Amino acid sequence: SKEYHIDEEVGFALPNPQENLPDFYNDWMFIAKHLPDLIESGQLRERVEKLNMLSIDHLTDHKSQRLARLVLGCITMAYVWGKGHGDVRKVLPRNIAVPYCQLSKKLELPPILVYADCVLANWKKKDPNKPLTYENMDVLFSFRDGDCSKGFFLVSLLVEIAAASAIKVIPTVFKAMQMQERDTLLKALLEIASCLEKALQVFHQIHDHVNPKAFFSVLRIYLSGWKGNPQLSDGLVYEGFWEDPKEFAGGSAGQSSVFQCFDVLLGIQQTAGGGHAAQFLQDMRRYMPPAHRNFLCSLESNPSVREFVLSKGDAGLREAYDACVKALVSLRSYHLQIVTKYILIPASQGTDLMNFLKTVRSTTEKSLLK
Ligand code: HEM
Repeated sequence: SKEYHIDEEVGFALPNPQENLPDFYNDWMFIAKHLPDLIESGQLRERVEKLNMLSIDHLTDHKSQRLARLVLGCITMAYVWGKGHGDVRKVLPRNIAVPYCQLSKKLELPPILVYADCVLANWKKKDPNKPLTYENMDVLFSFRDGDCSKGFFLVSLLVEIAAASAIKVIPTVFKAMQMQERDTLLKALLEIASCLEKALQVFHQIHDHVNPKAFFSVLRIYLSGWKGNPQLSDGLVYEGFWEDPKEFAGGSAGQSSVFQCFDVLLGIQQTAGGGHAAQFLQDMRRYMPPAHRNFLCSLESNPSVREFVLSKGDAGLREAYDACVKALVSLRSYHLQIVTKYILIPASQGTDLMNFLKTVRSTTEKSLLK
């Protein structure tokens, strides 16, 4: 692990993310930092339009570029949707479009706000000597006041941090299988299940910080996109970069690499009963960071953990492997409960979504050995 950008402490999340772009981009930053004020007043769309075109050239390191994708990204979402009641912009101004697209090309993500932007790179610690807890963290950018962006973004991040405890054990799994050290392998699988159980309890926290009405009626809007959206049927026009409107999905609440990570480790094959499900999971990889998709691919290139357990007849190991599979099923199940609370109940003012989630979970539980 090194080419793949996975931190021992925070995993798929960006470690110690940059808070400030070069001053050359002060204009970008000003708008992104005032989205709450500037959206509520309707001054956002105007100011995005009075903006000069700045080169991406002074954004030299990875973090600077990731922060740009984040600021230019929020600005874009706020610009397209405005206050959220019909007045949509179908064309993004060149001066913000071309940099956003050029930066996206370099960083290999679609030009639309993505989970790697608004959750993984979107945090700082208040006090750096205190730990990584909600009471000691904060986000870099929010959209509108009372949008519960802090809660959703941070509680999501803290799950990613929790999951780092299980991801760090992955090399140990493979080393044990290579040097045929069966007890080290057994503790390893056992620690992964456990870390995933802590991961689950962390996910309980979402209720303490995210209000269902606020989420659905406010924040979900700036997270929403333009693939199959009746509001932007033909996509979005990135002025000056493509002449034709292009479609990209707004999927930030479903773009984490953590479930597919342990899909891949345990050799859970997500097509065994899945006409559409596999395509959808594979589309989600395209909205993950390139290193993170490279990682998942690299993982499948390792010798199968599952094949190894099934080829020993060791009851302790099967029991341990199942513990991990059970843990992934508990995450995906709790997750469903969250979608029911934060999407289904509020949408009562969809079911083809639920079955997709349900399909993905069942093949997972079906991948058990006992
Ligand atoms: C309010 C909180 C959440 C909501 C409303 C939510 C909603 C959704 C939705 C609607 C999808 C599938 C379709 C789409 O992309 O729009 C999805 C899938 C997914 N969500 Fe969430 N999610 C939430 C929290 C989380 C958290 C904290 C994580 C992980 C840190 C997560 C991980 C995933 C993953 C990995 C998928 C892909 C399906 C899979 O691999 O099983 N979600 N979620």
